[PDB]
Amino acid sequence: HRPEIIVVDLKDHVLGRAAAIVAKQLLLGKKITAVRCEQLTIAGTEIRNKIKYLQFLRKRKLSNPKLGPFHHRSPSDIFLRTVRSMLPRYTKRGQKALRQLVAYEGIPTNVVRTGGRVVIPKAQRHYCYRSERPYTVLGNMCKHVGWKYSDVVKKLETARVEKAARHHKKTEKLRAAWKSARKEALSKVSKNNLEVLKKFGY
Amino acid sequence: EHPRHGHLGFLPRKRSRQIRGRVRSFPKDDPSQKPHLTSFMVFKAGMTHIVRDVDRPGSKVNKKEVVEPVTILEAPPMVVVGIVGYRQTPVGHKTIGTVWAHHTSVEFRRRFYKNWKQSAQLAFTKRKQFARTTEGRLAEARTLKAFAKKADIIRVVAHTQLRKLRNNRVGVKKAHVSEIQINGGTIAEKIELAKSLLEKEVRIDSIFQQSETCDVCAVTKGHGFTGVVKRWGVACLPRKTHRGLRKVACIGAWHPARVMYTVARAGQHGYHHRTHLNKKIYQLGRAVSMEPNQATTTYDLTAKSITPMGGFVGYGTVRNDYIMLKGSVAGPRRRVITLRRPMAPQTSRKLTEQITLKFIDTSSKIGHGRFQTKKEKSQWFGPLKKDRIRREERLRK
Amino acid sequence: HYSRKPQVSSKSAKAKVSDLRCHFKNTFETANVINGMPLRKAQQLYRQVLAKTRCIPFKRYNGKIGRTAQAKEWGQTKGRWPRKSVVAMLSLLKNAEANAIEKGLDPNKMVIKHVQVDQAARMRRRTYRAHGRITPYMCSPCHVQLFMTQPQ
RNA sequence: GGUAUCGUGAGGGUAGUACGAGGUACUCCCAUGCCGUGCCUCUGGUUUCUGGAGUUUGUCGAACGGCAAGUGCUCCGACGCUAUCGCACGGUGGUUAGCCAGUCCCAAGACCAGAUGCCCA
RNA sequence: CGAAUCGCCACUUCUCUCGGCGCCAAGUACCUUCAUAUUCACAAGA
RNA sequence: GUUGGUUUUACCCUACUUAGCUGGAAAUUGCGAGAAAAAAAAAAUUUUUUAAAAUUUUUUUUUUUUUUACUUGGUACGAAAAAAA
RNA sequence: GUCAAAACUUAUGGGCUCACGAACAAUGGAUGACGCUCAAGCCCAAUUAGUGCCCAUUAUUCCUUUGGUAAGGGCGAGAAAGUGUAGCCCUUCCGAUGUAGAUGUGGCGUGGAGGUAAGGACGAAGCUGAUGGCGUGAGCCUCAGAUGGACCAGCCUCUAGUGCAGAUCU
RNA sequence: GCGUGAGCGAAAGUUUGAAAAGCACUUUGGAAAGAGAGUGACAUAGACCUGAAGUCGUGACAAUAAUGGAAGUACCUCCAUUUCGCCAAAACCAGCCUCUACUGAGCAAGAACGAGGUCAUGGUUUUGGCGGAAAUGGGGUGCCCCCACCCGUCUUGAAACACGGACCAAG
Ligand SMILES: [Mg+2]
Ligand SMILES: [Mg+2]
Ligand SMILES: [Mg+2]
Ligand SMILES: [Mg+2]
Ligand SMILES: [Mg+2]
Ligand SMILES: [Mg+2]
Ligand SMILES: [Mg+2]
Ligand SMILES: [Mg+2]
Ligand SMILES: [Mg+2]
Ligand SMILES: [Mg+2]
Ligand SMILES: [Mg+2]
Ligand SMILES: [Mg+2]
Ligand SMILES: [Mg+2]
Ligand SMILES: [Mg+2]
Repeated sequence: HRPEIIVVDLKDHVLGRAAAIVAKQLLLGKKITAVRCEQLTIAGTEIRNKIKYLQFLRKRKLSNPKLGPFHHRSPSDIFLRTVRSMLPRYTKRGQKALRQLVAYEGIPTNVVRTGGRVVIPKAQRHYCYRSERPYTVLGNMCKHVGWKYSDVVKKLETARVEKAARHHKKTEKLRAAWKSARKEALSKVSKNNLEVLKKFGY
Repeated sequence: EHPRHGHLGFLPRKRSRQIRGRVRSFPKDDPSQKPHLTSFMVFKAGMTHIVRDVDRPGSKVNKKEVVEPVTILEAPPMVVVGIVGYRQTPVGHKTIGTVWAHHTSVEFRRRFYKNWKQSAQLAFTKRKQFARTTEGRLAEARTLKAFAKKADIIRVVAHTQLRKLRNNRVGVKKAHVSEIQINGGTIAEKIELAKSLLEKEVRIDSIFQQSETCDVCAVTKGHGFTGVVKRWGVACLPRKTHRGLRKVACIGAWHPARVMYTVARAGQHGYHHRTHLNKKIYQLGRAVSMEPNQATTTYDLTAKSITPMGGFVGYGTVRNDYIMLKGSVAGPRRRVITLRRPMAPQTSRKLTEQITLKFIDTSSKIGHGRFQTKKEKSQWFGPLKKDRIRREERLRK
Repeated sequence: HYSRKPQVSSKSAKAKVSDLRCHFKNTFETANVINGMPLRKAQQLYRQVLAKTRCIPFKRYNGKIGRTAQAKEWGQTKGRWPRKSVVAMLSLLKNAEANAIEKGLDPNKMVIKHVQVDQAARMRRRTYRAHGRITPYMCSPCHVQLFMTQPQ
């Protein structure tokens, strides 16, 4: 059994727009599973954004940092904090919605090969940034800010890709069959249907 | 204004959650190296001093004998009893699994109990009967495939042999188990060292060698709810002070309107974990039965033993292999102190120095002890009344 | 009388000690331990707690009471060993096994079913404090009542 | 589900510093100061081992042995505690001295589907 | 233990810059069961 | 200008400092189901090896008990027999 | 844009902008937060595009109340010539906040009295109350006591030592 | 009772019951007391009418800054009423609301047809659902979302780091 999760693929999405759209859907009950939070982008040079983060990291309770604001450095933990800042995080409605979100760096093997991955066109980088303006890929800035697993994830991302690609041509004979099988299906007994398929573009 | 009283990176100053002094971080793996173990549990015995000829260009002591204190650390061989693999994850290392040795010394299985001898003593009983079966042999076989595949870290699970320690004061009979990382070559190389070594003893002399340094980690000696003057080193107040002298007079200000984590306060001092660095190994020492003339240096030929005349106070004879390393070691006598391979660069002119001892000391600790030898004490006093009241009895028999 | 009537009059023994002159707070603790216990294991807990072999788990009337390792038995760190209150409890449990015996009931099958130490009317006495003051001292004697059915 | 064991390490803490001499004007050395983390072999201090001795007055009839003097007092005194008054130690990598990471310290309320042992009426 | 949930799939479930099917006959031939569950009412079914 | 001239209370709350205990993943509830898991098994993606014969019996393998190498007292492999798969 | 209702980030609008930007030196930290950068910024204009939406104790409208020393009609159970009640009935209209303060009240409630009417050992007062019911409300009433044990509510008139969270009140 | 004194100066209802009939006797306890038994109409009338609050103990139960408001919902209701009517849904009518002209393609511009919505609008039933229970209402407890600065006070200004404020009863 799996619940109606939708695994948003967060690569090359604007951090705060994707965080804003996702933060809304969690309220509307969607059980999202962000992945590739390493790949979230931010406007500006990395230096703009490291300094923004290092001004964040600069904030701690002097009395006892131990209980102070916590400066998570995982791009995913950074995306969860970004997305909990956009939902009623103290009411249970929002504390609940935040637990319905599961960020991951990369795309983890439990979440791969589970179903198609969604995308947020309103949060696409090309949709948002002016293309020639500089941009900060998120897992890249946070590598410089303390995240230690930036290369662990890239080694993993390399593996799922080389693996997914091997399976994409393991199945090339198969997909090629249905393409051929389906094209010759039109030639089959579906006669009057062949005209109802021509209309509508099938 | 003066500097702060105390290091804030050693904080909270709380009781350690263990006592075995487990290594916090092993020195970084170097593939170029051949595989080796990175640490070794040892029991602090006591201290002595040694004479040595420093031969260090520069200083006023080059070519001159210097008396270094040394800690003696009895080191009965540890036994490997299982391998452990770690796989790197974006969230951090996960154990892949462990392969336990086909057999386990009871001292080890004592460790899984609070009352072994009133227990059914079933620990590793299913493993013993299952690792035997081909079903469980193939399962053990698969774990090693997972190591050779998914692992980044191979670690032996070794333990101390307290049975072999024969110390009368270290009351434990539960073995001191601990993973000991295998830095070395390729993971198959580490697995191979790991499994050939999977039920064998492991002497320190293999892990360490003389003049090389070792990081030590042991919980430091416990002092209970120590006061702020002993805990932090703050100045005690002038006699005329009312409420009491031994206090920080000002534990805060108006704002921030609360005591900060940085002001010193009474509480636990001692019995904290510590990793102290760069302790030179003045000698590995073989067990007294095997190599009786311990502490007999090239320049001090009398047959002798690393243990003082009264034995080590509170500990007694070092019946086993002993590491003898320069200076203090954290922890009370007879505490178990893990000591790893150095994590420092160790290319220092000092650290690389070969250490040829000129005189291990063996005088009594207890009193001043002006004799190096029980034979030499008798050679001073000669016969005395205990003997005449002994010698006479022998003649009558 | 009793806050709770026994389920089966013939099968239970009742016992009580009004204006018991032991501290309420200590007796409150001491009697509540017993509330579900079989009488023999409750005779026992007291004989053992009277030996400092086990403790009465103080629960509500902790206060800045000291930690003991004999309280692990009861799920908490604080525990305590009233003697004046443990003896009064044995002495009230003797009262019921006596009451239980006369009913033809068997005391060693009998189970404590209801313990209830109400706080009794208090006795005044006087302090004599610093600058000419006279604050109260007051004992807080307890009303303990209980019954103990045996299972049918 | 218990119990137990080994670990993970998000997060948080975080520290080394200065001076001098040498060597040749960087490197490289060698000491020290401060700081810090310990430790107690040595050396010093500490004695309620009132240990051993000496000793004063009272006292036990006396010697012996004590005893009282709130530890009578003086000498020596182990264990232990402790002193920069002794001693050992104080490590890197990446980015723009900083800074971050590490080493170092606490570390699952960071709820670790990490591993593992045992039993699961 | 009665539950809320109401598409699935190794044709999406790779990467980097109209996925297939399913929707009442395993199929385009309507063979063929459906009532009274009596015009909404949580789908009374998964 | 000079001189003399009672400095009280925490045992509360929080901060903090150590020190414990116990719960908890619908953060105590729902059964409201998401794993940084895997997607016949192991070894060198494909091939070969691991109960068989008519539920019970037989055979094989492993472990425990009895009669050299490990730091050297106590555990391992040796043997032989019995039990379990 | 999210928090946050609404542009599920609208425009089939214009410019400008790379680093800040969004009416009235010292505990770490504030466009409100996040975050935003072909803006989620600024100036301008817009409203589905050369063929808007969201939120008031506001407005309008509807229901109800109350007030009007406001406007009229009327006189199966009711129809009272009425300031005010459980309002004589119906209709329409306008008003409604409010400290100090003023006033009204067939307004509430208390001890007592003149009356009236009635109740009570088949249980008065008192007290208890997931006892409901009624009243805008002060409150009243009923139920139930596995409460009590002997007094007493209604109504009109009279009376007052008459209503209490707060006085460092006793 | 207080004060050397002059003087100050309480609290206290024996209101158990009709009557003492004031709990004999048994039983445990050293006792106090307890368990039975007995008296009485009642002893939760026991030396005591009533028997409040607050406080506490206990059982059971719901549960997880406080309180609080609004609205629901979950569960419970020793409550009320009603039904043997209650919940619904659709329709009809009314109401109500929404959705040419000029100009040189534009407006400063006017209706119409048609359709929709709606009872927290009025009147017309219809049709089904439910019926020891159902049903509406109330009450209780929890939750959810939302709203919500401790009151009294003097003061221009109080949530104030301004004063008074532990609880309750009688006054
Ligand atoms: Mg003073
Ligand atoms: Mg010594
Ligand atoms: Mg105390
Ligand atoms: Mg205490
Ligand atoms: Mg006096
Ligand atoms: Mg259904
Ligand atoms: Mg749970
Ligand atoms: Mg919105
Ligand atoms: Mg008004
Ligand atoms: Mg009066
Ligand atoms: Mg109530
Ligand atoms: Mg008055
Ligand atoms: Mg009474
Ligand atoms: Mg003023």
